Amino acid sequence: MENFPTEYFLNTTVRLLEYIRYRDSNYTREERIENLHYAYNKAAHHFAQPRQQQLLKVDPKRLQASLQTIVGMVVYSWAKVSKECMADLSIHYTYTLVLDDSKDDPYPTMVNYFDDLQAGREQAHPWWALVNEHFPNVLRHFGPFCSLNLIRSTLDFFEGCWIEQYNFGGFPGSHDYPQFLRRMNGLGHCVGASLWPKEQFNERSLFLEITSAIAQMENWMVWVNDLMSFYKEFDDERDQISLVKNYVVSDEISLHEALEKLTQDTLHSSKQMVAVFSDKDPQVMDTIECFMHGYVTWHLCDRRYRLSEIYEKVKEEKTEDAQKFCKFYEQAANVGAVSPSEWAYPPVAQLANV
Amino acid sequence: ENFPTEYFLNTTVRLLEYIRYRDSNYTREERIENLHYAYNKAAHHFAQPRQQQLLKVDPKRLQASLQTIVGMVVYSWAKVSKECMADLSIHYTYTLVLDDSKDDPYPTMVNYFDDLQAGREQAHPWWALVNEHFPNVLRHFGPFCSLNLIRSTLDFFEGCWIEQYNFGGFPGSHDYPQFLRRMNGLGHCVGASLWPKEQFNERSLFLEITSAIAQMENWMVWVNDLMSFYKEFDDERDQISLVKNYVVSDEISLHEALEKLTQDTLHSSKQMVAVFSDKDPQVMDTIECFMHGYVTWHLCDRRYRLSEIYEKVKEEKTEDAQKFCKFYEQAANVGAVSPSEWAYPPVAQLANV
Ligand SMILES: [Mg+2]
Ligand SMILES: [Mg+2]
Ligand SMILES: [Mg+2]
Repeated sequence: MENFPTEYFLNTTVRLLEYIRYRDSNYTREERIENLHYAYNKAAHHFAQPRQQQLLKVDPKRLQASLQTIVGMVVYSWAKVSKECMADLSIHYTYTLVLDDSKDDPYPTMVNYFDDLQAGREQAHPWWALVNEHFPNVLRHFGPFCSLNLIRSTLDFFEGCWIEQYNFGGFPGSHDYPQFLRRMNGLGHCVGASLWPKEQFNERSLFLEITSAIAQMENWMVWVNDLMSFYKEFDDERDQISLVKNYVVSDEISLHEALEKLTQDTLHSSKQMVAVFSDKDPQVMDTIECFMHGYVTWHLCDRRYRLSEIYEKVKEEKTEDAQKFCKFYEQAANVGAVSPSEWAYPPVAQLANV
Repeated sequence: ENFPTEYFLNTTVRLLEYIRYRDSNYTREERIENLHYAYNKAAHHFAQPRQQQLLKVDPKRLQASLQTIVGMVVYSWAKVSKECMADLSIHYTYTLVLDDSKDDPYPTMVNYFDDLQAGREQAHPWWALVNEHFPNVLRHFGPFCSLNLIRSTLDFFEGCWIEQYNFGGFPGSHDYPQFLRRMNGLGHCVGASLWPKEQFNERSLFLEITSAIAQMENWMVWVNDLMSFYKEFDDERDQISLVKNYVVSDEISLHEALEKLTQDTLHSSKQMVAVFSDKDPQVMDTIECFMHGYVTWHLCDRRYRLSEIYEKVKEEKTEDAQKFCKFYEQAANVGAVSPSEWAYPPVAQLANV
């Protein structure tokens, strides 16, 4: 496995896109830009505040980059939620993304977690201090059940980052470890339940569909990301513990086999995703369908994933896949390719300095 | 419907035989010592007026649950201190009192986070009691393990909420069954509560502890799904079970579901030993003891009425009814203990006083 399985990749991707029913939609480039800037502007103002500036140890250049990656992700996948919602979620998911920048052992700051929590004293760990303080702005858009899911998944996430600080791919033969870990820092339930604002949905009325959405969406969302970010992560010696890389270490199988395990779960996930929801409430299947499409557009458009390289390579090849891929790609670009100068400004730093 | 008394025998035999069920840790004297210590502390706790007032539970059931839990803890957390067994017994008794309950959480969970962040007592009486008591359990652990207990308990509360809808998942929702089982499984709570900071160093054994939690989560729940593949059947409140949901969600026969479970269970057991054998001795010990005690407890405890089986095939000359009874015996040798020896006085009696 010296070269990238380009062939195999293009195929799986095209399949994924077909299974999910990837296709044109109602978001218009004008609307995308409207939201991108709204969400970005609110967040940027937030992170530019002195208190946030002070407690969130992050290289500005990176905070800037992360915020933009997150706004884009939210605005493109949470298509049916309100602008405020996109903004508030953008702030939350930007906090979670930023946490992977800390080597700082949580232990000492997590020693009085529960006692402080129960007492109502600000957490020792600055991340929690900021996140928990801001949480209400996200939580207000949801009902009690969904809120609990966001709260849990975020706590889960904090631990997942803790575990990852050990750059540990699992003991050989620890088959349960890889997914255990992936699920932990996957924020699956956060994503899954944040898709159902109480302004547009009734938690109690759609409890079974929402729950089922969360349950299924958790895996789809994470595996689609593991697959998409598999091209950028291929020749990157820095990223040592990914789901695929851990399957290799824990299950004791080849990278190809692991990559195989992933695609099968991903494709199967996609199939059942559509199967279960097609005939369900229209408004639900819509949010679901839009999340998947936007989530894939976002992966395809954001440079972070360097997929444009996969495109420029097979750009001409006359294979069904290669052509099926290139078509889909252009699809995304027509609505997903947007210069940051159109929405992401001014820079967070600039707002912070003022 | 008809209970797979035949199939039930089958699987049970396979596992018991593979994992090699053999509880030889602990002496009956020691078991009774702990049983009564744990029971006594808990019983005094639940008998308190405040607990008596906020925890809506039929006394007869609270009494039964407490005993089921003390036994579970004392028999599986063999290497933890007496206090630890007790405090854990109180925590897991709170969770059990919930596990078999009815009451929409929604209204009381409406200000969960705001109250939490403010430090105001939760609206839901269960949280009000549990969160108040939590420190007694959490003191026995380090920060990492504590986080795992806190998370898994929160997860559990949601799991019970979901179960109140008696929903086995939409047909074709393959991910739903395990999603749910994991939620109300308390896997991480169990898994991390096995490593008291008095006997272990969270930082020194982080990788082993984490791996233990990761693997133990599934073993623990699947072993219970298999063992209780009897008392949860006909039962109404336990209608939506992992196996029963596999049937509804994966659209397969009860046999296929049951077959799937054993495959996971056996494979889990396999890798459990594989990964840990050559690891720190003290770790493999806690792990090995939990598994054995956890199985001893299942064969012996009432709640799982596996008795109405030793005596329903104590005549059937099959090998499934003679492999089942070969163990069911071997177990009650050290695990069969009359409650009159440890569980007294009754919680109610302590409460009335
Ligand atoms: Mg349960
Ligand atoms: Mg069960
Ligand atoms: Mg139960």
